[PDB]
Amino acid sequence: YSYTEKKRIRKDFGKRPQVLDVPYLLSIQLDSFQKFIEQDPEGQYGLEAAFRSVFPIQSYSGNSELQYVSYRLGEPVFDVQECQIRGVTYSAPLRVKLRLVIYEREAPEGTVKDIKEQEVYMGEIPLMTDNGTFVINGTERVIVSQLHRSPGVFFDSDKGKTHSSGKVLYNARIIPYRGSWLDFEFDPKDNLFVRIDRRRKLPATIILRALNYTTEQILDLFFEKVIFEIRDNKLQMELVPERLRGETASFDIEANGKVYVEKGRRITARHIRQLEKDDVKLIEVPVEYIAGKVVAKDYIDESTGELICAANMELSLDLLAKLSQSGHKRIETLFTNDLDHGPYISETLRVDPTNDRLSALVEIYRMMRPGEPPTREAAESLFENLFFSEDRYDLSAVGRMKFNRSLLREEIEGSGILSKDDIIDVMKKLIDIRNGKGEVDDIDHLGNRRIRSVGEMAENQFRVGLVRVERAVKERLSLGDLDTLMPQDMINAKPISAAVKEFFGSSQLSQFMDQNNPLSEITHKRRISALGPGGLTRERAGFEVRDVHPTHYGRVCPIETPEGPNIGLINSLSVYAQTNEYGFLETPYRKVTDGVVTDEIHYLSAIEEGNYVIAQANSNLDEEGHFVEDLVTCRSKGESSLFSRDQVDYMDVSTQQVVSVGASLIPFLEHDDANRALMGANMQRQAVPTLRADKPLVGTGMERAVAVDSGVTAVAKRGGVVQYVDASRIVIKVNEDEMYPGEAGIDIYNLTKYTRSNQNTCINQMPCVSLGEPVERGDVLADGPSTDLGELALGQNMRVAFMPWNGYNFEDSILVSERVVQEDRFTTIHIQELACVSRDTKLGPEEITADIPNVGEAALSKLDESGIVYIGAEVTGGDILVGKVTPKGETQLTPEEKLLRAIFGEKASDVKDSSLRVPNGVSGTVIDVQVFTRDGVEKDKRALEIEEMQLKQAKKDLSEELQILEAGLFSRIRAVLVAGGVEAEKLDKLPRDRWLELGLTDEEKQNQLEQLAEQYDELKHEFEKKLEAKRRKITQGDDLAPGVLKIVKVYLAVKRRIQPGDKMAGRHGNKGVISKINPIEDMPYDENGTPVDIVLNPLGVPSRMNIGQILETHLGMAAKGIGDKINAMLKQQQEVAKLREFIQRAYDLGADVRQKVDLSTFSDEEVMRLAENLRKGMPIATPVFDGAKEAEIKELLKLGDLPTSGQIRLYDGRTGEQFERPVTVGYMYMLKLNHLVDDKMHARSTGSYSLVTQQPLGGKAQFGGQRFGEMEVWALEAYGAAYTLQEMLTVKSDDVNGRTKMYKNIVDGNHQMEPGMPESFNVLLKEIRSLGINIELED
Amino acid sequence: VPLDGGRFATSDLNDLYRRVINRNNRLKRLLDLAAPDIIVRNEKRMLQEAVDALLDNGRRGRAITGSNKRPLKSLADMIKGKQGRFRQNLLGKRVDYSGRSVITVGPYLRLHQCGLPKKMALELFKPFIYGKLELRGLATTIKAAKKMVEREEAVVWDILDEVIREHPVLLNRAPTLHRLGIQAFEPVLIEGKAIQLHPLVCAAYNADFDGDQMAVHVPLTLEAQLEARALMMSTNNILSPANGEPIIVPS
Amino acid sequence: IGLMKAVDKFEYRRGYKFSTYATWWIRQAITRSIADQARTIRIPVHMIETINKLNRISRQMLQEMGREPTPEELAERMLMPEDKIRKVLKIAKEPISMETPIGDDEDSHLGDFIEDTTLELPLDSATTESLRAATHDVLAGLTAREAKVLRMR
Amino acid sequence: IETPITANFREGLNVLQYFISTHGARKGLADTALKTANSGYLTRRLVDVAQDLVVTEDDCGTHEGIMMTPVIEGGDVKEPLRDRVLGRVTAEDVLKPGTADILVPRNTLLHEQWCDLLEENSVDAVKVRSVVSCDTDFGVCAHCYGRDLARGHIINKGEAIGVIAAQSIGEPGTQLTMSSIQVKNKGSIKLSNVKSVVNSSGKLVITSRNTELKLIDEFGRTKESYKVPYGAVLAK
Ligand code: 118
Ligand SMILES: [Mg+2]
Ligand SMILES: [Mg+2]
Ligand SMILES: [Zn+2]
Repeated sequence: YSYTEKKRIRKDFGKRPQVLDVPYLLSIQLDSFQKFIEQDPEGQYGLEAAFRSVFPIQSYSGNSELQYVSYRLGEPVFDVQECQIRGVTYSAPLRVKLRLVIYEREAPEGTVKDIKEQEVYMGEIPLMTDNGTFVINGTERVIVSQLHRSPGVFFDSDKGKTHSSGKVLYNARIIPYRGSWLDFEFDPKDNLFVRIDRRRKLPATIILRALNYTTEQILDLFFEKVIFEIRDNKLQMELVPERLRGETASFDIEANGKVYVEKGRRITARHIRQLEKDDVKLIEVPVEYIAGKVVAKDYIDESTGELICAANMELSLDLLAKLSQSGHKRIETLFTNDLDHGPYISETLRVDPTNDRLSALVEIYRMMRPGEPPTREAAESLFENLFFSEDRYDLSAVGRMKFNRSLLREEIEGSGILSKDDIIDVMKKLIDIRNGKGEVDDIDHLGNRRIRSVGEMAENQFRVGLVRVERAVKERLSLGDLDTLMPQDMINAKPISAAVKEFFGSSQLSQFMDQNNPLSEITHKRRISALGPGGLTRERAGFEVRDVHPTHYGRVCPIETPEGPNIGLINSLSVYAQTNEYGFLETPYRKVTDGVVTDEIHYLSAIEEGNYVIAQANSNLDEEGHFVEDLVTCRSKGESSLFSRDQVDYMDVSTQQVVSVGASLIPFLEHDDANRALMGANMQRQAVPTLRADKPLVGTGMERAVAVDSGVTAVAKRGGVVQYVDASRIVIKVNEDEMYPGEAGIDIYNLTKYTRSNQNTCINQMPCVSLGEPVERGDVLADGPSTDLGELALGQNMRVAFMPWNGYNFEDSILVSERVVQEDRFTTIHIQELACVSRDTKLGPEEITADIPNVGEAALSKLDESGIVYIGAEVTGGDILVGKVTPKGETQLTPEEKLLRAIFGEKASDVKDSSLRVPNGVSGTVIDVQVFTRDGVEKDKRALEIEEMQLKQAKKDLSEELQILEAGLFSRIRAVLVAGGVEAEKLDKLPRDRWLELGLTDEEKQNQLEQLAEQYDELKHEFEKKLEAKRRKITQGDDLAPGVLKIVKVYLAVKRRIQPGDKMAGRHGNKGVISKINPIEDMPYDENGTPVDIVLNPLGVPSRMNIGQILETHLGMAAKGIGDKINAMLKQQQEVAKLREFIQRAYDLGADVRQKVDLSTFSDEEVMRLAENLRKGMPIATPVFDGAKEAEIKELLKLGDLPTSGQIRLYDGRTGEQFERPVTVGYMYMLKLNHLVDDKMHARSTGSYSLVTQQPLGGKAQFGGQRFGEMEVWALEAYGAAYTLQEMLTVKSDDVNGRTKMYKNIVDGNHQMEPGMPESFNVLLKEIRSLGINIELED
Repeated sequence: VPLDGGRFATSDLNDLYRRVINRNNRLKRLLDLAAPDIIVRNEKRMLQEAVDALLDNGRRGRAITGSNKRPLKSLADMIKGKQGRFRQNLLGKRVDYSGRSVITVGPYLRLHQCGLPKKMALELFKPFIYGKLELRGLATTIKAAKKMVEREEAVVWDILDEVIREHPVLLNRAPTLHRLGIQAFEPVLIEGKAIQLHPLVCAAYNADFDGDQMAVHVPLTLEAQLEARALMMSTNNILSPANGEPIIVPS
Repeated sequence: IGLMKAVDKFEYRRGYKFSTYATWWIRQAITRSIADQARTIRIPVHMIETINKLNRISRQMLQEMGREPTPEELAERMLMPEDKIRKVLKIAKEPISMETPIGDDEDSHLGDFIEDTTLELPLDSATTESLRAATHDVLAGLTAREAKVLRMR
Repeated sequence: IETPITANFREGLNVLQYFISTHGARKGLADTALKTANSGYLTRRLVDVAQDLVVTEDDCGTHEGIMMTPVIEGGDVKEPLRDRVLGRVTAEDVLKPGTADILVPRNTLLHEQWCDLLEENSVDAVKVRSVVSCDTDFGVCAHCYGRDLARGHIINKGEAIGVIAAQSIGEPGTQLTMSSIQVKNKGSIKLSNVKSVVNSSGKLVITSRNTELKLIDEFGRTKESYKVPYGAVLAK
């Protein structure tokens, strides 16, 4: 067992072995940016393939060009934490290398005229930190992936719903990454149509004329031909029999043999069987049979040149005779079979007004741009721009693969522009679907939806920046003299920087991070959204896209999703899910070879898995892979059934590959209703971290990975031995094997103390290790918020009883003991920030001072002489934190106030009080102050003091490492001059810096005795560089906005104890509000005197079917009951053998579980450390669909001498009597949610009104009123309460004279009103008169 | 209007009026230079389009957009719709003398009683307390009464107890589906911050204690107090108005 | 309107084409109308040219240094007093629309949170009236003729 | 799906049973949120059509009305006569099933005692008063409306009945989902809207399309009613 895991081992109840480990849970964000910023010698990725798609930019006339050669990214100015303190973006500069080549066309192409090479600066790129976030303007942000529809071709139909006849109508769409849309469709009368960008509709074959096709070739590539001979004036026809399937003869079919089928008899399969087995060649038929068929070719008279029949004309014996009277011995006709070979394109050709290429182009032009007649070049260019130019159209590298695979071609790669074969193949397959071959595809399959991530949505915006730069580089290459021009003078960098920073800062997918928990961030970085640019809209998404689809299995979690109007649109990735190179989700499976499950893993996509038979994870194995039985439950083709043990191709890797990470932390999920597991998974992400952290007694084994992979702890990089521990830093001394041969080998970890998070909670680390103990690579060295020894701890485990108590737990209410509020188990620290900004005015600058006019000198005690509060003060609402005065314009005085000034002689002064104060209700301790002043402004006493002390302990943190480098170096030279003798103790009595002038050895030793003084100054080569750089970064000014002179920021800290009104919940969807804190001696107690912590209602369980909260309560008792035994043996002072035996009996208990703990390989101190860690209960592990069973729970309850039924007898605390029946008592795990009642309470008597309508403002942050909405007026006029309503409308909201007259009536003790006309009615009358309408009030 | 920082903010009707003014001035210039008619016609077309976009923006063509690529709002979009004057400012408003908070259960109350926190009641009842303070001579002027209330002296809590005596209070929970969604109670001052509701009225409200919140309103005049006592008090509302059945059944 | 002036000032005897003379007046008219219209708050022409020159300098200093220059590094090259360089940098901002969506939704706008600042609080109205009454009562103690002079004074 | 879930929550489901049980859960959760909007929009249209109707007068003085009977279709009696006349006002002087059994000044608020009196006799049709036949213009009268269903007495003049009607209809809208005749009990058989003929096999046939067949109780109150298809041969 590992070092940090051998401290407290959690007992495992799971049965199935594990083949694949849980991957790194942040790979989706970290593998996607690394493709965008990396060097790729082959393109297709990121910056390289964005520079290879604009350049080279060639002159407008053809004279000169610009050529890209390479790029590189620089180093950032500040690191992440400096960026967060100062409030600036964390980015790196991009420096590209170009060359400018001028060349002439007088000489043929001569291009060695000149060459000018230079390196240009193109902007800043924000960088991703090592946890997957971006710092932008000082705040951490997350970019969320997007699930959207792939490019390519999609065949669909409306199912008998558009037309009244109940006929289905088919259509086909082509959709590019960038370009215009092209779609074909059918109509009731079976004519193909086409449209472009959902514009007005045109017949299909128009676009076949604009590709230079004639009616001959149009009918050639769509139809089949049958030939007729004239030989003896007798029409003969060469036939293959199968063409006559499903018909009925109107004539006699004669042949060499049998006279097969005649009047009334229709042709069955055995008839064409005769005709094929006898190989019937040309058959004579009546000449009335061919009359009505259409002709393929265009036939003209040879002598006179007059045409007899054109292509696609129906025949009659008139024209057949006319044809045979001219000498034509053959006729081609189009083979039609009215069930499979219908006439569609040939009857389509007969509604076109077009006859050749020019008329078709003119008609397309008339469609796209109505209102002007085109010319022979405008039409051709417009049609050549739509789908056939690489700079206005691009099917992405994935759109081409999807296009090729949806038409059964065999090539994967190709071009991004359309072709003639492509449009012809799309028409062909739409027609085949119309004739009952193949089927439509569905749009919610996870083979028709893909994921794009940060490193692709950033590249797609860098490219539009580059395009806007090229469109202005092209001009300067035309208009002027290219002799004295360098490439720096041609590239403006602001379009690119604007395009990048707008995406990273104001997009819809770039979001303010959720930072309550480790789990809150882990979940926010794995979310998948369907909204955003290029996705759906909330109001216009239907029912079918919000549902669960059979292809979600293993790729998307079916449980965790919001509950408002966003319910189906936002999803979460599963535990083992991955992504393809094209952006399609895939899942791992094990391969089954000859009835033997093998340990080899294959990732499969949603299209590939439908072809195989895949077994389940709940399947037993005969110790070599063989299935133990002969009917296995399996999935195939989207369904589930029983199968033999030889029809099986794959198997699942684990029982938890179907759930997300937030729902794999619920114990006994298999016993919960799904409507409640949804709520439990949602509410786990709102828990607040408490003062002390406490592991769960019943977990699922999934807490260690969520804690470590969130980057909220300090993990050791290299093994070693702890050399220094403090409350604020740790120093590790590395081993010799992991040691790098060139440096000192000392790791330093600096912990984070009392920092505020995005949600005003407290981030704080504290060390786990003690001084002098060994440490291996990957071990946890310090804990973050909500972590205990390296495991996620979101709440505290309470002692609960399920029973009613006097109506205090009536509807989801909770009743709490006073011992819970007096042990500080649910107390939380909140940190809040306030700011005071000093600006310029038209009358002169404001000043931050301590000479505040018209305030008593008691209220100025907590300020220092610079005008700012001290660190360590205790402030409450109303106190002054930063004193400030503003210059004031001269004021008028009322006559009465003038006489008052004349009598009492006092005069006012030129300045006004604008100080910063504590908001009401808040009471806190000041813990931090920061001052930012402008370059060119006098720094003040307090700013200089902050300067001094941060300089001081900024210097002190650097002199610590030179002692490892300098002093040891002396011990190196101590043994190289003494060579030739031993002068050790004589050498130990003189000072050390004098160790250069000792008894000198031979000249070899002497020249290296000067080499030592070379290295002894190499040390001062390296030191002062670093120190001066740090001092310069400390004492330098900053970049405050235009107009502001300085800024002061104060940080308060507040403690919040639990109280009636606070919301509380568990992991099973059970939630409720605290209703009462009641004394310790009113609580129900058991026969041993021990009272209970929390009392819950039993009426909540049956009608919600979250049974997992009962079983947990029974298991948490069995765990606690074991600790109480170990605890006793440590008070009773038993020897180590008794503890060894009892703990080994406790770890060996259960059915054939996969875990094996043998303590006989432990030392005695290790057993005692484990026992001291277990003396408050033994922790248990219960995976989601692999957990513990009631037999094992009861066996463990017996091991701790507890009742097997799980129910005990309780007494009433107020009367001492017994309750009639036994009660369920156990240990549950509860969580305090960030819905505190201090935030939510609000009230307003009067306040500020808005500008136009002059009604109260809204919100608690604005001290606003409450909306008396539209459907509350209905209730009030259903009661008949007319005066209540008239006062809600006039004098409380909106009447300007009445609302100030009412106040002075209320102060004088007269409850009466005088209502007038509201203000918004007058606003309405003005805005109607401004439309030209005369509206007025008649009297 | 200026914001904090020197930046300004403006309406869209300014953007739409400037275009009209300086396309009308140009036409008054061209009619004096005696230009060709092909140019005066183009001016008259542009003037027509500008006035149309000032009155109703997206009606006769493409919608004119602003420098952030959003269509400008017009004189007709300020009257009509879910966010026009009619439905947003005239048929429902924001009001003074009101608050809200989380609710919890008190099982010891009578049917005509609710529990109200002390701090909410001190804020909602301020002018009543000022007048009562300066009637007893405990304060000389209204501005000293303000500081007495702000310091929370001991006599303030004794004036508050006789101000709320026989003063009803309207409670309301959204969505208000029928008229039993607003009812009048008599308040009982408590410590703490959550409101306490009688267990028998949670069925007309459709309320429960998994986190719901409620709003509080104060009637000011004599007639509103009479109507809150006679018409809306919870002890007159035992029957349903849809069918004649009782509504207070135990759950 | 500029082409209609180039046509009025042309002289064919000088031998040049019409394009060469007309382009000057066309560009002049368009440039003069961009600087007079197209801003909500109008800036004079000399300030427009000062703004444009400072933009042109900061472009090349940004290309050359790799950073954005502080107003000191712009004052040293533009050769103007630094306070004027600080004064110019505030005049180049266009007012925000009051329909700007603020939140996740698009039903909350910037113009909803803008407060009226020219209203008097009702405590101040009550104080004014009480002081008027108190003064009227104290002015009744002394003589009528000796209070008429204070009322007039 | 073909194979059902053969397990319960006390025993625990499979991965597969849980997966196929999530479909219906999300379907219900999604229908709720997208039904609330339709319900609110319907309530708003009802309030807007009904908002200006108020009880204006005391008595208009008509003799018109509507005929209230129980509903017996679809099986047993689904709605008794008592639940449909309690509170209404009688339009004419109804008489217990003999002749001249007057209970009425012919304006009689049918409170509970009158309903008991009607049920100790057996009468199954009463002519009552209604608002769709009121003679008052710009309002209704108090007698055509009847009882205030939340106070228990005659409605007061000045009451806003339109907003109450709209709110009462709209409030429950969130719970809405969005070969031979046999005879049960013994009684007379009655036919209406009929025209008959004797058959060749000694049975009854009728040449009516729209006839009705009723079952008569001990006292003569109709307990069941069907209609026969045209051309059918009546067995008895
Ligand atoms: C042909 C080519 C350039 C200019 Sb010009 C200009 C002229 C009138 C009004 C505005 C601009 C110019 C500027 C200085 C000295 C001489 C000519 C000009 C300036 C910048 C960019 C492009 C053209 C004019 C005609
Ligand atoms: Mg929301
Ligand atoms: Mg609730
Ligand atoms: Zn009537």
